[PDB]
Amino acid sequence: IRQKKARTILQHLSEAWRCWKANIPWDVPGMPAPIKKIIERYIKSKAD
Amino acid sequence: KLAVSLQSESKKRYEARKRQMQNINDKNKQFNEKLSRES
Amino acid sequence: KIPAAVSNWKNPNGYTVALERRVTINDGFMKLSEALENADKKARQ
Repeated sequence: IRQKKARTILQHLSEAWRCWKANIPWDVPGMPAPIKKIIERYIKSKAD
Repeated sequence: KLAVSLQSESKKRYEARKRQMQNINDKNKQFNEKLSRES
Repeated sequence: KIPAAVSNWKNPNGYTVALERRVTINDGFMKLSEALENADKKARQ
């Protein structure tokens, strides 16, 4: 399922980046573990 | 009769969803309801 | 299921959101303080 889900997911990505810059721990309750891993992966590459 | 059945069933579905809809802003309360479904 | 994204930094549509979404000691410290307290007692006496 794509159309709305994409716009939701990338907001979580951007929020994770803000949390990284703030040094706030990004933790979303009920986030699926694999999607959590994907987002953290891309946040770490952007951070590097 | 097939055309009439499709029309009437479309009307019934449409009006039932309207009755469900009728039970700070419309979008903001829909977002808050979505967050209540999330929990 | 993906949760709805609620930012603490951004609010594009101006939604008023429920407030709750917008929101042990290591033993060495005890040992350190105790040792300094005993050293102070030694000084006094």
